[PDB]
Amino acid sequence: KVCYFTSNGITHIDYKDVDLLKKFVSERGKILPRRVTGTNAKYQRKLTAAIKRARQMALLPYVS
Amino acid sequence: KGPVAKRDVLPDPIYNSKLVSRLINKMMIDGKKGKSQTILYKSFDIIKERTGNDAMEVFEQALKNIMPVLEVKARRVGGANYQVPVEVRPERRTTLGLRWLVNYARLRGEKTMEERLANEILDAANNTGAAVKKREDTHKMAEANKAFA
Amino acid sequence: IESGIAHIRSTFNNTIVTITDTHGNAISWSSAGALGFRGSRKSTPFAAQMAAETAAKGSIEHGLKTLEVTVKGPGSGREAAIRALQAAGLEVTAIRDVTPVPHNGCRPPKRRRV
RNA sequence: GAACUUGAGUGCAGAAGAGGAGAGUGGAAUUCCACGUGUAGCGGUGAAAUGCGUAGAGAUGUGGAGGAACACCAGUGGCGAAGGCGACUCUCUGGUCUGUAACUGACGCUGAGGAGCGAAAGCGUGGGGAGCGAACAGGAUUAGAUACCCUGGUAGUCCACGCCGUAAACGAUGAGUGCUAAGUGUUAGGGGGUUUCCGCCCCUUAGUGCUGCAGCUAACGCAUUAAGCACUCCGCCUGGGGAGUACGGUCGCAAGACUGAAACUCAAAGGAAUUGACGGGGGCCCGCACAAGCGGUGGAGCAUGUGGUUUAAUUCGAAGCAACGCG
Repeated sequence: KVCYFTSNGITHIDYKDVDLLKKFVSERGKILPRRVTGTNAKYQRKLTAAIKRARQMALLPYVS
Repeated sequence: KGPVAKRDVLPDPIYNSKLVSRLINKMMIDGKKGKSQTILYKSFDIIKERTGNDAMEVFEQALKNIMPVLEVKARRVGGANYQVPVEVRPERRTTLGLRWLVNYARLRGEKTMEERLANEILDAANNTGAAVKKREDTHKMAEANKAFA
Repeated sequence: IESGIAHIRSTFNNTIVTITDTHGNAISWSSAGALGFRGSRKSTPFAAQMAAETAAKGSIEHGLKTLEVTVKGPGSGREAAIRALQAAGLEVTAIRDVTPVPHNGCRPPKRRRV
C-alpha cells in the first residue's frame, strides 16, 4: 500500500488527533500492523507510541 | 484395488422373488441348495397355513423389522476402543436382515428348521422376536455412541 | 422475563451453558456432564448441542426468548451450541466471541511432554 | 627537530534506538475475599482417579485486596562490549550513526597481569508472594515408575543491598585496519534528475538478511557482515581416557570457581561426506495381510509326524516364518 504520513507530509502525530489514531486502530482496539495500514517503520513507531499514550488518557480504548 | 460386486438369480418357481433366492443361497450348508429350497418352501407353506396370508408380504414385513439402519463400526484411537455408528447402505440392510433371520432361527430350537424359520418370520413380523433383540441392541449401541457419527 | 444472555463456556473437557439474566442472574444451567456424558464425550459437539437444548428448554420454562450469546473458552462445541439455541425455539442475535485474553499476566503451567 | 591531513579525536548540525539507573501510573487476565442468581456437578485425562462440591461449588454479575508479566505494535526491526534490553510517563545519564568543514595534527591499534560488567541457578540480610513451581504428598500408568501424565504444593521466581562469577556465555567464528565481481530485501541518514508535492530513478554512507564470481576448505560450506588475500597484537591447541581429577595455592559464608598434573591405560578417539539398513519419522502403493464374511484348528476320539522319557536298539536326516501326514 501507500504510507499516510509520507503522503500528507505530517510529522509528530499529536495524540490529540484522536480520529487519525482511531483510523489506524482495529475494530476491537488493537493497533493494526504495518502490512495492513502500509505505513513506514518509523511512522509505525510514532503511531504506536501515540496510541499507547492516548490509551492511558482514555482517548482510545483497550478492549472492545 | 477398488470395489467388486456380485450377482444373484431372479426367480423362485413359487414365490417369485430375488431376495428369497438370496435366502436360499444363505443357510446353505455344505453346498446343498436342494435342502435349503426344501426347508424354505415347506416353511413358507407353514407361513401360508398357520396364518391365512400370502407369505411374501409377511416375509417383507419381517425383513422391514430386522433391517438395521445403523451399524456401529470400530475406531480405536489411543487406548479408547470407541465404537462409531455407520448409516448402513441398504444392500447390507437386507443381508444383515437375512443373517439375523437365519442365525436366530437355527439358534431357536424346534422340530425342524422349517418350523424355526416359520416361527422366526412370524415373530419378526409382529416385531418382538429373537433376531429383533439384535436389531434393537445394534440401534441401542448406535444410540449410546451417537456422539461421534 | 423475556431477555437474557447465554454464557457458553466450551473448553477441551466441558461445554457448560448457563442462560443468565442481562445484569447477570442465572435462570437455568446445564452442562455436557449434566446431560450424562462423563467421559471424553463431554468435549464432543453433540454434548454441547444437548446441553444447549436442555438449557434452552429451561429458559423457555422461565419464559425468556431473545438471547445475546457469549462464547467463552477454547473447545469444540461452540458452533453446534449456537445452532441448537436457534433450533430449540430461541433467537441468537449477537455473538460475543469473548475468550479471556490475558495481555501478558501470569505465566502458564509447563508444557506437557517434558 | 620541522611540516602534512587521510587514521584518531574535538566543534557545529540533525536522526534513530526495548542503551542504562530512580520514581510514579495504567489495562487485560490469574488467584483470593464478600454478596446476589441457582442447582449438581466442576476439574482433569490416552482412560480414569485423587482433588474441589449441597457446609452450595464450577458457570455468572458487582465490589475489594494483592502480586508478577507487559497482548496487538512485533519485524533475519533497533540498541548494547557481552550478559542482555519490550506498557506508559518524567528525572538523571551512556553510546552510536549521518553531513561536513571549523580546529588538533599521529594524539593510533592491541593488550599478559590488574580493575570492572557478567544469563540462570545458588548464598546472606530484610521485605514480598498472584500465577508457576524444584523438593515433598496423594492419584494414575507400569513388571517396577523415587519418571513422563493428573491433583496439590515448599524454597525459589519478585524487590533492596551484598556475595557467586558460572552457561551449547554460540556466529561453536578475538580485536583493529586495508584490499577482493555481482544480484537482492530491509533499518537509520545524506545528495542529485523533473515535479511546490505525492512519489520514481540515480548516487553514497553505517548497520542488518539471503543467493551468489574469484579465492579458500577435508568436506559441509564461507564468500565485501569471509571461512579470501595480507599486516599488527592478544588468547589458545598439540591423540583418547584417567580428568578438569588429585595435591598445593588464591578467591568464596557456603556451593564452588580459577590454576592444574601424574602413575596407569588404548591404538584408536574424532570431523565431514557416501552406500546401505533401521525408525514407536514423513509420503505413495500393493498382497486373504487387515477389515467384510464363510468354514475350521485349539476341546473329545482315532490316524500321523515331532519333542522328552523308556529303552538292547527305540537307525539317521529336518528344527521360527522357511522342521513337525517332511526325506
